[PDB]
Amino acid sequence: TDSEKVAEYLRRATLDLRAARQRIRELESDPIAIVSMACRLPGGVNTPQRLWELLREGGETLSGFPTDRGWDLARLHHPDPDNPGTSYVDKGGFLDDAAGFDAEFFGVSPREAAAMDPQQRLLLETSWELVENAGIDPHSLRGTATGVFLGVAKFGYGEDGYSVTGVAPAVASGRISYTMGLEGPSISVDTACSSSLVALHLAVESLRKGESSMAVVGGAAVMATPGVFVDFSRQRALAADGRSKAFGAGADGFGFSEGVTLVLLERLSEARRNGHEVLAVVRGSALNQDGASNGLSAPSGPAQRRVIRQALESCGLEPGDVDAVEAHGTGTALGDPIEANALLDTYGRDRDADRPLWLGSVKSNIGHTQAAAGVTGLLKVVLALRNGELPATLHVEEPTPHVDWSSGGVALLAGNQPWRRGERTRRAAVSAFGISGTNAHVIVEEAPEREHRETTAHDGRPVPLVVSARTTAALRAQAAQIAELLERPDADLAGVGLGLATTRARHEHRAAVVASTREEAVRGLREIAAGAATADAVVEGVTEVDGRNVVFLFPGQGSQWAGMGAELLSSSPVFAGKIRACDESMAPMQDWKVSDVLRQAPGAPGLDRVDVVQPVLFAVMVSLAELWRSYGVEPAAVVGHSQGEIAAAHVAGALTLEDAAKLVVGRSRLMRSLSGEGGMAAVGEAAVRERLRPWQDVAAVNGPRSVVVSGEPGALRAFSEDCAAEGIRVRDIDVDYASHSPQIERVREELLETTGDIAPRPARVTFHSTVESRSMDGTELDARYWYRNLRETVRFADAVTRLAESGYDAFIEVSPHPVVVQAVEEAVEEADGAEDAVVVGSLHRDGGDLSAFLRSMATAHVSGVDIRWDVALPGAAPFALPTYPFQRKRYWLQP
Amino acid sequence: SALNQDGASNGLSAPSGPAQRRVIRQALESCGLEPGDVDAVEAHGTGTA
Amino acid sequence: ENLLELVANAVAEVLGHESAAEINVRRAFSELGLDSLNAMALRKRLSASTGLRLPASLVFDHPTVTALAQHT
Repeated sequence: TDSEKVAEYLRRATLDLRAARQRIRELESDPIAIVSMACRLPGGVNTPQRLWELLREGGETLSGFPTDRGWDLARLHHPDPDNPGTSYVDKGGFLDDAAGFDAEFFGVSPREAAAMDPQQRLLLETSWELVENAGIDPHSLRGTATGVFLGVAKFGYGEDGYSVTGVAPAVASGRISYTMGLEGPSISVDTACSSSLVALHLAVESLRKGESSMAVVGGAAVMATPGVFVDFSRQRALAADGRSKAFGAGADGFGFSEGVTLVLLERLSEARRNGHEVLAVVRGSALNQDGASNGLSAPSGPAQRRVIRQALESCGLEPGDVDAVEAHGTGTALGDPIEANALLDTYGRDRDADRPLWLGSVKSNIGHTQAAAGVTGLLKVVLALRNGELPATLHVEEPTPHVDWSSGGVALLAGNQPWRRGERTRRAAVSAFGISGTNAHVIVEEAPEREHRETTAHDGRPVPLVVSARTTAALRAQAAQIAELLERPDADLAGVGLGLATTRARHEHRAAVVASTREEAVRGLREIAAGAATADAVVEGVTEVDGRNVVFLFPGQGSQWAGMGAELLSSSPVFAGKIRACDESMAPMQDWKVSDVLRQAPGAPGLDRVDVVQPVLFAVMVSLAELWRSYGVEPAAVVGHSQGEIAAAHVAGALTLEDAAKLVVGRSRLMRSLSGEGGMAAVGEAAVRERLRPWQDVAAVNGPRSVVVSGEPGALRAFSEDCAAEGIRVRDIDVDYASHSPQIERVREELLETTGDIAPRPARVTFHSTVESRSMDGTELDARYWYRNLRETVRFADAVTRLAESGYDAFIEVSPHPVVVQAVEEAVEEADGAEDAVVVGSLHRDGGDLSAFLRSMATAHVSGVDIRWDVALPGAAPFALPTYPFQRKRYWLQP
Repeated sequence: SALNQDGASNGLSAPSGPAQRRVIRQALESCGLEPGDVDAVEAHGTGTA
Repeated sequence: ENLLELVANAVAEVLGHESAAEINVRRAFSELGLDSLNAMALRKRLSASTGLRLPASLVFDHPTVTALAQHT
């Protein structure tokens, strides 16, 4: 239509214009969410501990020139400021321990670990902690497109072998991406005290260009050699009593010691889509240069005003929308008045009327911290957003009289001010000014509010508690912390094995516990590092292959338990669904219902007639498989025998449910005509073969000593008694029948006419059988095959041994039965295969329930095979997580 | 232009080919030119490996 | 089986370890920490001790220490 295609074109044009403008807006500006943080400040770990706790009051400057390092004392310190090779002021904080490292955890030789700058070791530890404290499993980041944009300076070297010593103190240490396996750009910048800040800027651009998904931004220092403390002492810049005073009556400019800080940034939309946690938003930054000033190292006010206005313009905001500013303190006699005047000129000029611009500085409480200073300021501001309080330390009362402190709306943060949420969305700003002459400004904003959640659990509902990643750490010892890191004052659930970041793939060691009452971890599992346990699975896996091949067994005929459990029928929905489906399929041919017999309801038939025993077991077995497959365990080579051949075929997909059910019932009914006419014998093959010669009457070979031979009527009982006069492990035999024996006869061909109705299909995975010691194939099954199954001998142990050395290997014989009956009992070490045999069981013969199945799965989770534990916990939320222990001294070549 | 990291491959040195493949592809696709217009390539090669 | 201790102490010496016994027998060489010509140093140590040849493919033949039965 002439009047319609034009309208369609107009609509397409309008939609494209809207999309293009939205894309332009996204490209030129885009909020960036901060996901996680990690820090290592001198005296204590990170986040709360070394923060909202210490920042409430302050302190620091513990002095104590370190003694662990070489650092010849009694010579650096001298009262004379003009002494040639000494330095005054012996105060100044320092890290508690800088020579600590784990080495073996990250896979580095101790020789190479010794020749390694402490900055790299601390950076590795802090990066792992940062990734951990984000709800993201570190092992899943492999192969992604995350990059590192950090800033690090070279602080001294070892003045005292085929490699290293030219690569460890190489400044450009992007080996974090090497160990973790990242693919984003790796950059190490250096722009003096502001380096971290400008580093951050670069990351933002990449996050807006689509070349990286997440970014890691931070800085570090170690102050290995005395170094600076001497040199600046010769410049008369550093002053005694090194407590730096910002905007007060002192002038020190104290060069405080080391500190490591890292943060993780991601685009806000991606964070919302994936479902991470957002703490604060970055929405603008600016960088510039002081230009031609009155000296190489001298601040310039006009440059600071220009950069502040540029940042405000880039954010698209107004100067009156910022409530608190963190200043580049660096308490000296000249920088503070200049910074105060610049702030008054740019943020002043009738700010509100009554609202003053609060001003503070972290360095007045923690020290300069060298290159990682600026990012450290962030670590303050964000916490102020998460606690509704401004941590105003500012340990100085009398303000600087040089600057016109009064007659303005910029009030120094003398005490403490409430910072509660509500109207007028909170915003803050940080700034940094380097020695070289580069200035940076950044604006941050509070995160949007989305916190509703729900409450669940508190029922019985047994919950797995797979260990907090017993890992490559020393195969021992570290279990200790995992034993004690799980101390619950008042909480519940806390799914650790869930997608929660703590996963760590349980690198090699692994362990498990299943309960619903209390902790019980301080029990045997705790002392498992030096003792044993009672009812908890302990594994020494080596993750030979992370994903093992899977095979199932399906032989029954002897389980005959007293009711195949009922609590799992009521609790597990998939089991009940499969049971009901099988009952419906078998309903229109026989009157009995498998569910009624299973529940042991009144009127149910006894477990004596075969016509009930044989089908019911079948109806159970397939269902068990449906449970296992429901947990991500996909078999490949089901090899079950006897009456379970048909069950394996159904699992293999070669048969339909109703066809298998009708075959089972017909076979049982036709066999029922024979009773009290046969019986096998349970035991050396050659011995019984040569001994049974005087009798004209073999059934199955379950092993070297578990061969089941075909027998005869009660004369076989006399022969068994004669053998019981000897040893030869004479045992008993089950209900009378003569299967796998020529004594069947009777109907014979009558079976083929009655049982021939099938439409066999190609096997989905594999249908390896025991009658023929080779893999079968689909559409090759006929009534004659099942006739010979009941007539010919069973070759089970030989088939198992053949499969043991087969290509799939994987020793994952599961045997999903209501009984153990695992007569194989390994018997695979003499099969030229590997040694990591699993041969796990299934639902317990007597104590079988949902908890028993969970215990069996945990005992299966040993070695390599993996399951998805999240299925067992429908509806939950991650809680919290600690980190990895056990550093050791390396001393970094003191002599 | 384009940038990437080789990632976990053998030791710290001795880069991996797939990383170079990906960086070449990204550099070509950034401008939007099919890989049939370049007439000469500057190589970064030094001795062994 | 007697040369397992020889292999373990040679590995500890070439890797800078001092215990010569706290090495996971069933573990890959990369996880334990190894580089380029450390393999040839280990080969030289074995040749000095065992006197066998240097196929140079033993590292990739069996990274696990427990599979060091190829001697003699």
